[PDB]
Amino acid sequence: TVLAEKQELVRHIKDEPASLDPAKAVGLPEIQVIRDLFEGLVNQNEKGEIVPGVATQWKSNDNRIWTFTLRDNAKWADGTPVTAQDFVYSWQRLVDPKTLSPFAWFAALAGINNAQAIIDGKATPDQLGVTAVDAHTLKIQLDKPLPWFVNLTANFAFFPVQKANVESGKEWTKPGNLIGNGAYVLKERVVNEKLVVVPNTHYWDNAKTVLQKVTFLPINQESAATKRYLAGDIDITESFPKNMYQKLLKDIPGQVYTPPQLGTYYYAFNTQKGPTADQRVRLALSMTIDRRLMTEKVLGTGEKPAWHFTPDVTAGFTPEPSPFEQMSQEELNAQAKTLLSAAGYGPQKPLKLTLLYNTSENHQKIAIAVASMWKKNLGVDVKLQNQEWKTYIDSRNTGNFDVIRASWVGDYNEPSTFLTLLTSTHSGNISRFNNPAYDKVLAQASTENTVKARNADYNAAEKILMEQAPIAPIYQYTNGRLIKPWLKGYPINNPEDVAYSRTMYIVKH
Ligand SMILES: C[C@H](N)C(=O)N[C@H](CCC(=O)N[C@@H](CCC[C@@H](N)C(=O)O)C(=O)O)C(=O)O
Ligand SMILES: [Zn+2]
Ligand SMILES: [Zn+2]
Ligand SMILES: [Zn+2]
Ligand SMILES: [Zn+2]
Repeated sequence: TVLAEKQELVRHIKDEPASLDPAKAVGLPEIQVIRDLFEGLVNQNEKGEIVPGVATQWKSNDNRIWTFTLRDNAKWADGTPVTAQDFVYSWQRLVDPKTLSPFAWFAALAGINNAQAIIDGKATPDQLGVTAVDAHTLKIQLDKPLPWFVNLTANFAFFPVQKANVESGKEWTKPGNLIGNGAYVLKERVVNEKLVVVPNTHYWDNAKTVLQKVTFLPINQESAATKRYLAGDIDITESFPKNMYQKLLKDIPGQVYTPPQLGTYYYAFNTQKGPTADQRVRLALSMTIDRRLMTEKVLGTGEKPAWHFTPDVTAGFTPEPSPFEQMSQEELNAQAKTLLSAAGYGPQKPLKLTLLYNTSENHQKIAIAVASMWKKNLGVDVKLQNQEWKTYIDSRNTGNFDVIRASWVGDYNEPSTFLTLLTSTHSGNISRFNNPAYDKVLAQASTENTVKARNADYNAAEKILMEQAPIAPIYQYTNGRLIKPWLKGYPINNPEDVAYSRTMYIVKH
C-alpha cells in the first residue's frame, strides 16, 4: 500500500568490478555485487550482528571445532541444493595454490587446520580442516580457539561456489552462465557501464525479496555520479564530491549520510627497495602529512585522522595514545627534515618519488595535497600516476612504485583484520613489510583469550608500525552516501557497510 509499483533500483558503485568469483575478488566494487549473487553460511544484519544465511545454526564447545547446520531448502540459481560439500569444495579451492586467490590467507587467519601448509604447497587441499558430515552438516576444525570465527563466514571469501559451474570453464562468470546462491542472478553486463541482476527465484528467502531488478552503475568520477543522482538516474551513490558537502546538506538534507566506517585510508611505502627502504625516509614522509589539515580542509565529510592503523570504532580496541597525535605539525615537520637529511637527501641529492593511485577525484586531490606537503616541507618531488581499479590492483603488486595509495576496510569487526595486513604471510601487504617481531606478536595475540590481553599485543603491533612506518595511515573512513528518500532498507548504519539488495525496497514517490 506504501510500496511503489516498479520495484527496480539503480545503485552507483565507484568502479568497474574486477571479478565476480568470490575466490578472486579483492575489493568493494566486486564485493558489493557478489553479496547479491552469492550467500555465505551467515549474513550480517544492519547492526553488523550475525544472522542465518545458508546455515540456521552454528555451535562450538571450545571455539575451535565448529558445527554448522544448513537449511534443507537453500538453492543455487539452477534450482539445485546448496550442500556442506559445496563449502568443502569452495574453501579447498580458496587455499589451493592453483586458484591464486588474493584472499587465500583468510583461511589461515581463521586458523582452519592446515590452511598455511596448503597455501604453501606442503599439504594437499583435501587436508583442510573442513568436513561435510552430511549434506546439511558442515564441521570445521580450527588450530586455535577463535570466538568470532562465525563472523568470518559472512565474508565473501568464504562464500560457496558451484563446482559444475566453475568447471564449465573461463566464461562461467558471464551473464547467463554465473550460478550462485544469493538472492539475485546476473542477467546482463556491459564492461565499464552496467551490471544488472534480477532475483534468483530459487533463493530460500525469495518470498521476502522486493526489488525485481537492480542495476549497478560504475562511475569513478564522483562529480558525474552525484550529477546523475541529482538528475534522478541514480537512487543511491557511493561517496560524493567532498567540495559539494555543504551545498548537499543545504539542498537535500536528509539524503546525505556520513556515519563512521570500519576502514582506513593509507599510503604504502616500498620497504624493499628505492629510497623508501630507509626507515628514516618513510618516517619523514609520514610525519610530514598533516592529518588534521587533510580531514578538516581536503575532506570534511566527517573523516578522522588515522594516528593508528586500526580504526577507533573497531570492537575490542583500546589504543594507546600516539606520540604523533600530541605533537604540533611544526614539531613533526622539523623532525621529518632532520630524518631526511640523516637519510642523505636535501639540495645535495633531492628525493624523487613515484606514486600510484586508482582513478578518483578524491584520490587525486589527496595526492596533490600530500605531494604539496612534501615538496614544501622536504623538497620532495612526486610523479603521480592514476589507473583504474581493475588495473591498479595488479600494478601495485609489481614492486614498481615508491608510494601506493590504498585502503583497507575490515573483513570483520576485530582488530586483527587490520593489523594482519602487514604480516609477511599476507598477500595484501602492499609495502612488503617483513618483520619477524611484528608477525610473532600477532601470532601471540591470536593465542590470547581475553580482549584486554589481545589488545595489549595489538598495541605492541601498532607501535612497530609507528616506529617502522612501512605504511602511512591518513584517515578513518565515513560511509559517505546519497540515498533517495524513497529507498528503504539500506543498512546505512552497519559499520562495515555490508548490504544486500534483498533487504531494500521502494516506497511510492
Ligand atoms: C575487502 C578487503 N578487506 C579490502 O579492504 N581490500 C582493499 C580495498 C577495499 C576497498 O574497496 N575500499 C574502498 C572503500 C571505500 C569506502 C566508501 N565509504 C567511501 O567513502 O568511498 C575504496 O578504496 O574506495 C584492497 O584490496 O586494496
Ligand atoms: Zn535432508
Ligand atoms: Zn529455475
Ligand atoms: Zn584513536
Ligand atoms: Zn523513482
